[PDB]
Amino acid sequence: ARYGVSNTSINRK
Amino acid sequence: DSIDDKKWSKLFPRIVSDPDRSSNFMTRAIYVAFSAVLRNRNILGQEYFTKNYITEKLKCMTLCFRNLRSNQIAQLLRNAGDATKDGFLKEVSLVITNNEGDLEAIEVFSMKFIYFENGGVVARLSTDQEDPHFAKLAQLVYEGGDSVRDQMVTIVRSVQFLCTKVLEPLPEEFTANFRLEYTNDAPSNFRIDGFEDSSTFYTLPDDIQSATIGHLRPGCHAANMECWSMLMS
Repeated sequence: ARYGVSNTSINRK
Repeated sequence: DSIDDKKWSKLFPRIVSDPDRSSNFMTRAIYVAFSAVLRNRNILGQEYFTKNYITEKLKCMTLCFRNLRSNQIAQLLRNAGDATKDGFLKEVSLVITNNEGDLEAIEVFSMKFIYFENGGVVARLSTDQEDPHFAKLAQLVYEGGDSVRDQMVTIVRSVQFLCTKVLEPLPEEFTANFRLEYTNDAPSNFRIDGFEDSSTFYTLPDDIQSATIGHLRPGCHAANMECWSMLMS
């Protein structure tokens, strides 16, 4: 029904 | 009914029976557990961590409060933990995908929560249909502080075990973030600081593998931590 997503994230390239 | 381990007191509360401390323990639990996952899976280098004692017999790396990048993550995880006080947090999870913003995950480390009414013996109903994690946790009884310590130690050793022996190496490129879900009880207005509202969560491919990491049962809360991955065995 309701979710939250962190603005912070971790990237590997 | 208190945890007398000399090392335990640094990171954790000594008593976890009462609701306030039961909830705060859960907050700390989240911090240390995802710390173990982030470090042992090598999503973040060692420099983002501080070596700690969970107990006299177990050490674990935890997110460093003195580093900007790691402090941000820890704060964000702590915001999620505070939601356990009123019982507004159904699930908090680290979601790994091939590309940023993907719905379908390559790998997930999930912690799912259940809540108890006053007294800490009767489980509050959690639904979408009964939430898949409700039944196991609802059957559980708070068996005192030391059981809780042993539960935490199990989870940390399990995370170490999965990453060292079971999980295959992650792909060269990936994107990792934290995704959460609220309970039904949660007001529309209430929002965990650090998490933007969304009508999507994550999904797993149908041939997904799983492994139970461990469960937590303090006085007035319950949780289950699981690993979902395409990279097992």
